[PDB]
Amino acid sequence: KREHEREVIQKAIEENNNFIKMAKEKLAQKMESNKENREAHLAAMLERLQEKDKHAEEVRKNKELKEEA
Amino acid sequence: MRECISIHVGQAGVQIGNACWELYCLEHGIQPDGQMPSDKTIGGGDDSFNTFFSETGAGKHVPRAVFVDLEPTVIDEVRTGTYRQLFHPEQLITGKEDAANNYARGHYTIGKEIIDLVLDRIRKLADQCTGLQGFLVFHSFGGGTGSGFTSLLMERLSVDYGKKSKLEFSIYPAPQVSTAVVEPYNSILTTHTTLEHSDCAFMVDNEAIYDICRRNLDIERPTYTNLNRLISQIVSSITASLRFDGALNVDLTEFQTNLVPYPRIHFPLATYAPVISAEKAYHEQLSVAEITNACFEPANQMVKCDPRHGKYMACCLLYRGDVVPKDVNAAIATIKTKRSIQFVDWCPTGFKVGINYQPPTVVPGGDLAKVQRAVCMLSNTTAIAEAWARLDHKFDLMYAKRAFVHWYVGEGMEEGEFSEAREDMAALEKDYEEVGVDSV
Amino acid sequence: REIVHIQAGQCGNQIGAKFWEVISDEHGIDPTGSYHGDSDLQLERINVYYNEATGNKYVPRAILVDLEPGTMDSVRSGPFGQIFRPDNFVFGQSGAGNNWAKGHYTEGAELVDSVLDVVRKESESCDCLQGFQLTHSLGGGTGSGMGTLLISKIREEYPDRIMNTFSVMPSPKVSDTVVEPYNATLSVHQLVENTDETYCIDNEALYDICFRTLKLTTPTYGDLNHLVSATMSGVTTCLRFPGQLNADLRKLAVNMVPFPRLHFFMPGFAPLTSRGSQQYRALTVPELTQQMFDSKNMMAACDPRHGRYLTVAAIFRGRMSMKEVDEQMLNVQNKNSSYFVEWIPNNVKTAVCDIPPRGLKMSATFIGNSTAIQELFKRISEQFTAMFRRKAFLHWYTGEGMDEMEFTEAESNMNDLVSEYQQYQDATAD
Ligand SMILES: C/C(=C\c1csc(C)n1)[C@@H]1C[C@@H]2O[C@]2(C)CCC[C@H](C)[C@H](O)[C@@H](C)C(=O)C(C)(C)[C@@H](O)CC(=O)N1
Ligand SMILES: Nc1nc2c(ncn2[C@@H]2O[C@H](COP(=O)(O)OP(=O)(O)OP(=O)(O)O)[C@@H](O)[C@H]2O)c(=O)[nH]1
Ligand SMILES: Nc1nc2c(ncn2[C@@H]2O[C@H](COP(=O)(O)OP(=O)(O)O)[C@@H](O)[C@H]2O)c(=O)[nH]1
Ligand SMILES: [Ca+2]
Ligand SMILES: [Mg+2]
Ligand SMILES: [Mg+2]
Repeated sequence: KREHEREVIQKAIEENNNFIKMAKEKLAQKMESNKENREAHLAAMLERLQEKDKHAEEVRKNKELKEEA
Repeated sequence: MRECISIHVGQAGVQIGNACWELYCLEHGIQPDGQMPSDKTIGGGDDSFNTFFSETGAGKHVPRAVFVDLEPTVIDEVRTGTYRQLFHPEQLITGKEDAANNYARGHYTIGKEIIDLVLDRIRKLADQCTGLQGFLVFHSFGGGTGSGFTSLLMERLSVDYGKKSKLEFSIYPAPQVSTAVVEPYNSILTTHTTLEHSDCAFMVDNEAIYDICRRNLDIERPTYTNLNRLISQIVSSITASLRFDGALNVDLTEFQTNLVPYPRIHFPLATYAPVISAEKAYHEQLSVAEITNACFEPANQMVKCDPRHGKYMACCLLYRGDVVPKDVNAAIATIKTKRSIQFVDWCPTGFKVGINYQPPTVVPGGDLAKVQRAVCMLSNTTAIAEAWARLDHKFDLMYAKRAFVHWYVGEGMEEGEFSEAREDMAALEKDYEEVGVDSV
Repeated sequence: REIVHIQAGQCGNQIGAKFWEVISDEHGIDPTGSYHGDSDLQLERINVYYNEATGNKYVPRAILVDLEPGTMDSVRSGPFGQIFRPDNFVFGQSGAGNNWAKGHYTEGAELVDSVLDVVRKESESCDCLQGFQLTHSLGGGTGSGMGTLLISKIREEYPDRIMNTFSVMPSPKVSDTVVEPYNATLSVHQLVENTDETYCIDNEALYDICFRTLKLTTPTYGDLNHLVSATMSGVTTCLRFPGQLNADLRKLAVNMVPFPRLHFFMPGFAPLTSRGSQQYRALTVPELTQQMFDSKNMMAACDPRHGRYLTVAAIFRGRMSMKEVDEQMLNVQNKNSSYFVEWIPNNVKTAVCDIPPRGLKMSATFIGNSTAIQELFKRISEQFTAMFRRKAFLHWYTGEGMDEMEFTEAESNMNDLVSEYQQYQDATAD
């Protein structure tokens, strides 16, 4: 019976620890997944804007090659 | 004497906290500067009110509370208002930029910037406790901070305090005072992510409170100040077993044993009586039987739903004031011979009763009459699942078109968290169904 | 907290100047920057639009831009012309010639960095920048072309802030210039991609109000702009006074924009009465309410009963019964249920501010995201393709380096916007 009492309390300790551990891990994976998603969204916005800039420089040198006539 | 720490999150959490702590001060004879003349033990003590107030050597009684908001303007009014001397400046924590009614910003984008500081300040409160019992978390379902930041905080508290108890007071949205179309989204997200980190959650339906102010107090268009004074009376009835002692007093944890039959079934319906104006209470003594009977009228509930059409799993009555057990027992015997109280078959049907003798207080210039006796009933009924169904339906209408979902995805969230949270809510609704089926 | 305001081109600068006059009177700021007001609510949120300079002086956080010096010297000579920060005038001189490509690609591209230098100075000084509002027209060349270029550049430098515009839509009834459909379509092509919220100030609707309801046979730009300024005051009350609903640009966007491209708003104002009817008509809550929802009080030339509302904000101002506002707003939704989409519950929000605009005891401002806004874009698209079909005047634009393909792409983007408004108008909850 003493051995069973020891097993009950160590089971309680182990379940509380596994709950703390799984909460910690799933929080950290959620935070990292979310930081990556947000940074990818911003980076795509920026890449679209920078392609707008490249098209603007293309348009200006197009003007300067047709003012060469 | 086991300390309780209160955490007030976002505008609704903070403003309800204002009303609660003002009320507690009045109930304990604590002045706006924190002095309490009746406390003869200076700088410390083991009295019932010390579960909620610590003491400085200078005689100040300080709420065991943290106020947290992602923008400064609501907490600034605490920093500068009547009770500004009550709180140490480090208990009042503000960012600069709020969550814009967006759970994703509350839990990730803005919340991640302030969570370590918040937990640090909570830690400072916990370290002053000799036997911390747990936390009380106040927040709205609908705001970006109240939903997202609270979920973040609840996860982090589970990590740092193990399975130390966490109770919630949760403000459920009403169209009469709501501020955002996306409140159903934020509500389902926060309920899904908090469900396993919460031991017991008292939902307060803003529409129930609004209708009670209109009908019982004849306030034609209630403000947050009206709603919050009534809410604080109910919160006070629930915490009064922690803050006072007495012979017939029964601790909140003892009610909790009866109120939560399975970890997910942890949402008690609160019903409070009497709510009555000064003009109508005049020369109208309301007896134990009258206020008890009022507990079973659905217009007095803090959540709109119909317990007549579900099953009970527990019924608790928290009396305060001039009340003795013989009168309670007589009123209960009357109610049982006349009301629609059907329990599930796996549950005993006795009502559990607590009586605190200190009578209810009112805030100066409020709308409630000062009464001699009050009661808050806490019941566990399948009917509370109606509140989920309504919210789930609003969620479904918008989510079918992905309306507004780009605001969450832009902050880093994925559609999979939406559907995961919504499936958790569908399983919660089914759980409430299953507990009501008869045993085979 | 802080908004940075930009006004570009002639229209942009004239309606911007009237905006600053109106809200400065509302907040008790005089033309020298000094506060002489009666209510503390005038100063509670004053830093949203104003900087506090030495001497308890309030300076509009406003940036004045044009490729011509004309209008801006008119601004400086105006009644509040002294209020603006002199370093915040950024004018060129070559001009734009009602040519979007000049404003966007060449001449305005030459002035843009100088404008960006003032925006950074203003933004670096903010405790917590909300974002930006731009006033401009879509029919000229500076406001449309350079205004949309500046939006793109600001977004590159402040991608996590809100971008808001007050965009004046062109009408043949008010202006003769024949390339306006080109400029407007290229502008819209930019706005769809790069703003978070756009108020469509439609000159067609402004004219029709002035002429039909107010009975001005010859409406001035001055009379159009009194409409515009009363509206702009209304739709920024929630940013400028203490309040619960839409109190900043991000929260407004989160309430108003269910899909990121459908961010073009139809504003409305009440009351609008002819001199004749102003003696008869009573100013009650039920009648403010019914006007606010009427096709004739819309600053955009669309019939709401020809589409459905995705979202709505209504702002009442003045001393009135909030119970009565609540009842009338419920009554409008009940009686007009079919015109609000059923798959967005509770999509009409109501705010009430105590402080009425100047000269009224009570007013009402309406902001609608309605699929009936397609009527506006359709009208521009028509006028565009009637010209583009014949390649008329294309040489002003090819002359600056653009290809036909950009015109095709702008036309197709605008047609796509119209299709999407139609898709959500046809959507059902089941
Ligand atoms: C007084 C009023 C409504 C009212 C008060 S009580 C009642 C039954 N109605 C509004 C004020 C409101 O500021 C607007 C938004 C500006 C109006 C200015 C317009 C643009 C023209 O430039 C102007 C020459 C008008 O046409 C008059 C007839 C004088 C004007 O009065 C019309 C009006 O509708 N004005
Ligand atoms: N009962 C009550 N409800 C409130 C109060 N303040 C806000 N609410 C409700 O709370 C919801 C909106 O959430 P808030 O608490 O204001 O938002 P928040 O947590 O501050 O989050 P963000 O402002 O988005 O950062 C709506 O349902 C409001 O009606 C209050 O003082 N009392
Ligand atoms: N409502 C209004 N519209 C204007 C005003 N000034 C110009 N517009 C309109 O703006 C368009 C011309 O653009 P404009 O601003 O003058 O050209 P820009 O200086 O190159 O930006 C035309 O459709 C005009 O009718 C004004 O003060 N009020
Ligand atoms: Ca003591
Ligand atoms: Mg808030
Ligand atoms: Mg012009």
